[PDB]
Amino acid sequence: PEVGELIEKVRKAHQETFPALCQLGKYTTSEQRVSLDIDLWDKFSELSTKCIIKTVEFAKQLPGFTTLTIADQITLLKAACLDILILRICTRYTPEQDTMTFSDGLTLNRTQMHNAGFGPLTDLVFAFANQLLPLEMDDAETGLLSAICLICGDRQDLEQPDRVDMLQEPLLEALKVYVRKRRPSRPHMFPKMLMKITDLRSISAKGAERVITLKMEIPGSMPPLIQEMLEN
Amino acid sequence: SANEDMPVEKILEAELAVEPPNDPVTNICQAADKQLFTLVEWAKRIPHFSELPLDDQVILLRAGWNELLIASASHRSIAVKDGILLATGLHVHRNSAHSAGVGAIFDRVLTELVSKMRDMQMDKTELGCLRAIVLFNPDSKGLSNPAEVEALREKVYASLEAYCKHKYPEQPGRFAKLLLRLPALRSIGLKCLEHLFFFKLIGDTPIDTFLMEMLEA
Ligand SMILES: CC1(C)CCC(c2cnc3ccccc3c2)c2cc(C(=O)Nc3ccc(C(=O)O)cc3)ccc21
Ligand SMILES: CCCCCCCC/C=C\CCCCCCCC(=O)O
Repeated sequence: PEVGELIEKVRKAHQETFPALCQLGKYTTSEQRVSLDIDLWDKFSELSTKCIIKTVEFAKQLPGFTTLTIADQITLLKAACLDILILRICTRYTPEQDTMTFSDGLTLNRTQMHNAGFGPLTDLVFAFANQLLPLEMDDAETGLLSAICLICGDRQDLEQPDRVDMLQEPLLEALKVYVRKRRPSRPHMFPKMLMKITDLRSISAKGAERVITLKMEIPGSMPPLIQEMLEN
Repeated sequence: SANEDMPVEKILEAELAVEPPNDPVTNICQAADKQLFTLVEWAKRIPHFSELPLDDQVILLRAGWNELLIASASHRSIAVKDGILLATGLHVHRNSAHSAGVGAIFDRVLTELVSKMRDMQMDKTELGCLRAIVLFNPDSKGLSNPAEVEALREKVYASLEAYCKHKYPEQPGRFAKLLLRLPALRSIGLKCLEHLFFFKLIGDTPIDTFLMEMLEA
């Protein structure tokens, strides 16, 4: 009913801020595992920046997000960015080729993903990307999981956490019904998908640890921007 | 036959069955140790757990004991305020935590766990279920038959939601609201491992070794 519009809305928000793997024309570039490939890192760092921008536009598209204190908006976005990038990139995984494709089509394989910055978290993220395959998620499901993940009333320094919890309620309902409508005989698929947020949290945690490392071994690597971008 | 597979009452039973020098480090260590000693007992009473292969049982526990303990202590502190009531009965105020370097974890337990459980009045059955879900971790490393484990985790999912529909019909999304605690339990559980250098549990005896003994007996 009013849930269908919510679903429709979120799928469009996602579709519009994250093209689908099956629609991307790919492109590339022997090598082996090395500490870091600065030239790969430059493209990756670039694409990431762009995706963060896209993630912010996505959030703004989410029903009621904007009607939240700007401080709250920034806080939720700062807390869930890596989460969403990781979830996003992992939904661009081609198992037969063991590759991950970017929003511009750039397709990297494990070693390249490793050398581009994944470093030690490489096998980690790739395993998670694989755990997602059985879920056979679609646009609406990825968008909903992203929103449920972003609009989290647990994040500290939240002005109106209650308002956040209120905003997430419908998302969880929409995901529950939609997921189960699509997979009629497998009802456990809803908690299964939902609980991926747990694994995603574990990865982004270490992810942020690597992020500080890199911010050090690379001069002027990753300037802050959600805060500022959001304000303007 | 949802509950038939994973009897909510038989889980609540394990919850209750195991139901519980003075300084922060000492208090938490002693509280942790005490619960650690009865964790096998608890797990054993969780439907089908004892039927799994032993070498697997040790893997499931060593993987979620920290989260399992934080879950129980969190719920147990719903009553108290600005602190955590240990299994030893001692109340540890957040100022005590900040005194032992774990002030950040603490505030997080308090606001993301304790206070959320209190606010939704998570009953003892639900907490027990969540713990069971945390027990049957299908991703634990070195698992003999993960599929069997994930299958059981899925059964608890099935039971728990059934239960929430029964007991709280007016709350269609209580099930989800409940599960969303697991993510935060993991975050907090991870941050807690980093402090094990200073909080020496079970006389520094390696966890998995101690667990093995408890089980084999
Ligand atoms: C391993 C780790 C944590 C290292 C650093 C990093 C990262 C994060 N934020 C940035 C912000 C600005 C510049 C570089 C950055 C690099 C990062 C980013 C990702 C990720 O999926 N981002 C990402 C997701 C999607 C796309 C796209 O569709 O085009 C591009 C990048 C995954 C893991 C890591
Ligand atoms: C889970 C025990 C981990 C102990 C090391 C972490 C440092 C302490 C940080 C937060 C304390 C959380 C309270 C856990 C006590 C569990 C035992 C009890 O049930 O009383």
